[PDB]
Amino acid sequence: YSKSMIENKVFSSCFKSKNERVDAYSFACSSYTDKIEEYLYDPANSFPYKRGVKLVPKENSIYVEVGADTDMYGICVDVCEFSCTAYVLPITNNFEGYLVTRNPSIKIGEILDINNNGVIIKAGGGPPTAINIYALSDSFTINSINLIKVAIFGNRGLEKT
Amino acid sequence: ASLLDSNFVPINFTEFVQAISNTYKQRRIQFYENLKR
Amino acid sequence: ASLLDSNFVPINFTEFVQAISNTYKQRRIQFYENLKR
Amino acid sequence: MKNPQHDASLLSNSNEFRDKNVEFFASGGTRTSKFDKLENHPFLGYPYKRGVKRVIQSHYEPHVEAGGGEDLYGICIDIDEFSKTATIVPITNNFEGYLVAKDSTVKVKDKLIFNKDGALEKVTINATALTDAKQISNEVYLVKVAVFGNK
Amino acid sequence: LFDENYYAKAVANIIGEVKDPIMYKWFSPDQIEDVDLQMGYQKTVKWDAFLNANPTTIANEVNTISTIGFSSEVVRLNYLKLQYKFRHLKQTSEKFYTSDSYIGDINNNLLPFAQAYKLASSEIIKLINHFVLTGTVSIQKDGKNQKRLLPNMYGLLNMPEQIKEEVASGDKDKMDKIFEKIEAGLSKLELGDEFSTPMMVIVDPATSLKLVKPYACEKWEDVLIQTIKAINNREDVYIETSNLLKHKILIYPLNSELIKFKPSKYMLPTPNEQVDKDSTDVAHSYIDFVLGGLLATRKTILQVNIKQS
Amino acid sequence: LFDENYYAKAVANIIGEVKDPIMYKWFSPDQIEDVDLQMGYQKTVKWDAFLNANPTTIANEVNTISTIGFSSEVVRLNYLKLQYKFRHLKQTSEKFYTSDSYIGDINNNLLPFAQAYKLASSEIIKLINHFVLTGTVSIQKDGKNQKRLLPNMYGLLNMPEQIKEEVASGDKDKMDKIFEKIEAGLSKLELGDEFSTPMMVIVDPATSLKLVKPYACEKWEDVLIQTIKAINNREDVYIETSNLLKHKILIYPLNSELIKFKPSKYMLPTPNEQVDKDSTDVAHSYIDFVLGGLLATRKTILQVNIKQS
Amino acid sequence: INNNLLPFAQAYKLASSEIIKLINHFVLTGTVSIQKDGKNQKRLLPNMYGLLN
Repeated sequence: YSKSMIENKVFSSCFKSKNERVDAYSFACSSYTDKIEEYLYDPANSFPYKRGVKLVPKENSIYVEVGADTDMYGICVDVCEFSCTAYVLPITNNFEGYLVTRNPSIKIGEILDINNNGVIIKAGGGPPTAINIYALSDSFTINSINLIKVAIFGNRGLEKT
Repeated sequence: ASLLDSNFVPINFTEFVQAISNTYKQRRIQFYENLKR
Repeated sequence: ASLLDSNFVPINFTEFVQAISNTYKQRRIQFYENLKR
Repeated sequence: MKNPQHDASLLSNSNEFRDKNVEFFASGGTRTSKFDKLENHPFLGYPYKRGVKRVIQSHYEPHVEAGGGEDLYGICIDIDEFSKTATIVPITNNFEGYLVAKDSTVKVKDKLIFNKDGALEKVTINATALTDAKQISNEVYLVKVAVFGNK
Repeated sequence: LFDENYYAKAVANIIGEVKDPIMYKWFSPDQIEDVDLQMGYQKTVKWDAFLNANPTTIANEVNTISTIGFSSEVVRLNYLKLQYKFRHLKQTSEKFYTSDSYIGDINNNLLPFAQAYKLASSEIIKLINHFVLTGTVSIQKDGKNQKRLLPNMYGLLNMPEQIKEEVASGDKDKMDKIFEKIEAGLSKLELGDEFSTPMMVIVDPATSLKLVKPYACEKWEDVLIQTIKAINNREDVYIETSNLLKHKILIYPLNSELIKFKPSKYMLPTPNEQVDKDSTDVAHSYIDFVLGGLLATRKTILQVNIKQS
Repeated sequence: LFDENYYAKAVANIIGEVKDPIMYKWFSPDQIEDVDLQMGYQKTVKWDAFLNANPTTIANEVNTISTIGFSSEVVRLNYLKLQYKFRHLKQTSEKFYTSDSYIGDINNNLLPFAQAYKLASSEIIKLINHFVLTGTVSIQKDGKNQKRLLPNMYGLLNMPEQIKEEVASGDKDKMDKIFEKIEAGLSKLELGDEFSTPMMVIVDPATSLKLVKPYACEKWEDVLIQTIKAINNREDVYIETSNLLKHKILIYPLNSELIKFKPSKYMLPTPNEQVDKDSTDVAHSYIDFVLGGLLATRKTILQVNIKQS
Repeated sequence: INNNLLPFAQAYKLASSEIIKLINHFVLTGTVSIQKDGKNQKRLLPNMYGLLN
């Protein structure tokens, strides 16, 4: 898929709850001194936008591919499809923003984990979580893709259950 | 360039068309000025 | 000192902010004057 | 309180420039970089110079309070009483400064853990003590540490 | 130019005698904005902003601040160029047909260029009004034999993604049933933050006759006006009657932030440079006009149809 | 300054295109008085006088005269400073994104600084309007994740020491019960000697629909206005509809001696001098605004809440 | 010398000369790389070619 996604016959119809857009600005709270890196991504394997990515050093360049929490390099916050370039916030930096999830029913304050597809899921799935992820809001569906506001702050000392 | 202006003198057909459109626009503006509801 | 004046030339940022505050105030006064309940 | 505002009748003699910085009112850190990330958050209690955890629930936005362990989120290095807000250094950012110690047992070269009350106690590891615990007043002990994360 | 082109001179002299279009009554002055185009398509971009988080308190030192995002949306509009031809008397032949206080062959229905142009313009302007209200081009009272038009070219009646209400033929004469559908349609309306705006009502003659009937010492028209005033922040509600409609009721706000009209600046009739001439006294001329340019947001127009069978 | 700071130049040129806040319609011109304070608290002192005894008759010789006393009351108001950050294109980069009839990356959702500031300011003003009416700050339709605020920072709806009325959920659709509660609240209202003043009524859209219903050839709105005119010396009574309210009714006078708004003269959005820059074409800017400053006397606002559950 | 730090003028001149060499390589060959092996090529956009490719 894509982020921008088209001519319309008519325009689409308060200030509240207007941020529920797939192409919304990922950082709920931004900050200067946040490190952002550029990498290449596979244009036919998996679309890394708003997903946890890992570094795959290929024979021609270092790419980023959707990955699990065990081998996560960071979070892909934006993509330039013209150059097929992914922008990554390293895991060493804090993040507070909207990410792609696969569970349409997640409550606030729950512990979360990133799966092999770079997707937010409930931490009770069984895999030992290695990152501190907490749900700051209930998951909402855009009609279909599920998004959720999360706070990610570093790695977890001892893997939980 | 408006046909409502007496001093206006068009040079070619293209300017004549521009004057007509300006004339129509001003009449619509004048209509809304004089309109009462 | 307001941004409405064409002759007003701010010197620094503090004057610029004061002009904006005055501009907001003048617009509020103008709004109530033209308001007819 | 960080700055107990009390009126005095005589000036206090302050001329020596040594042993003057170890005080409960000295906020911030001993060494600070321009590229240090700072976040202000609503707080409860008084988590000043302590480890803070983020507590999530009329529904209100999440706040912070003194805590640690698996729930450790950051360090509160400064506080504003009027706005009831606390400046917090996230755990992903290293910090150097004086923090609250549980007791006087902490010494140099000691690995320390943030307890449930946000106080530093000897042994995951979070910080390495740099100096011995000093009693500012009553049971308040301050220790200089170099926070580096979680093990 | 005027020294050489008699016809251009004649048009410039008689341009003022053409009456104004009646469609201007259906829009606020701010809702109409001309564009420079004859035929083709044009893309309109609308920008918005939204709040991502609660605002950040500025106290002591802080680097993490809440952010404000932006969004864009593109709408395509189509414009079509249409033409007509009419016959008139050649300029040099007017002297041989100037009768007593009237010019032209009564037997042959021939007119001077100036009179021919004025009458032709009036007819075309009426046709343009029909399209803007209905979205269709037809010269029949039945409304059939409609000329095929491009997509993204809609009138107020056939604009897609709006609240359509239909009344069963069994209740074609029951004002209570008709008003019930109106109330349901009015509830479904979505004005958002722009609800404080005047509203416009367009009805057909049959509907207007039913409205003035007593409310089953109040009239259905008064009840309807009060109901609309309940949602538009007690503002002006205008009611208009048009013979171009048939058992239809149109309600839409007169707000430029919801419904915008963007006609080509050549939409109204304009003479063509080419003139057909031959050895006889009869010549031919062409008139150009452009259709299209209506833009509206989703779920802001209420279209009620009273089925007759 | 305009020769060096392009952004300051851009703000001044476009500052006039931001529409006025709608909160001005809820206050009389005399009720608003700006103050000079960004963040902190301000103490306002109100003085009064009173008569100690009956006046003294001046006749022949007398030294013992009746006295007039004085009293004071101190009120503290809290003001809060908040900030927002938004991204935009850089001035030197706009030329490479100036497309036909528009500027900016449609794909990247990047806008020039002038357009970005206008959109950002509009959203912030909407948030400010919501706070004044309600007293709460939130960005969700559910009204949750509210930003905790300081004491002595109240809106019209949540101001303490006022008349509060509740309608049971079982009577949520019975206008007679709703109007009965309104009358009881109006009875408890205490305006003293300042009763001769215009009154303002604010209702939610759901209540507005109920108001135009026939009274149980008279409307509930008409009965309400007459009842208010009885207590306010038959002054003007205004009715306003706001989508920011849900099942709430607000009635309060527009007298500057009873309810006074003292916002900071920096309350409306104001640009900040700091602009984030790097080697790329994207820059960041900050907008400041101030919240707080509403002061009202005791028992002068009627707040009716219609419970839904 | 001990830290390999130069005035801005000389630093800019050397850096520009290096980039110009890289630009020359891309025009003739159509590929961008910093290795004599020619591997670890930077991925480019379509319809971007050199004389050799």
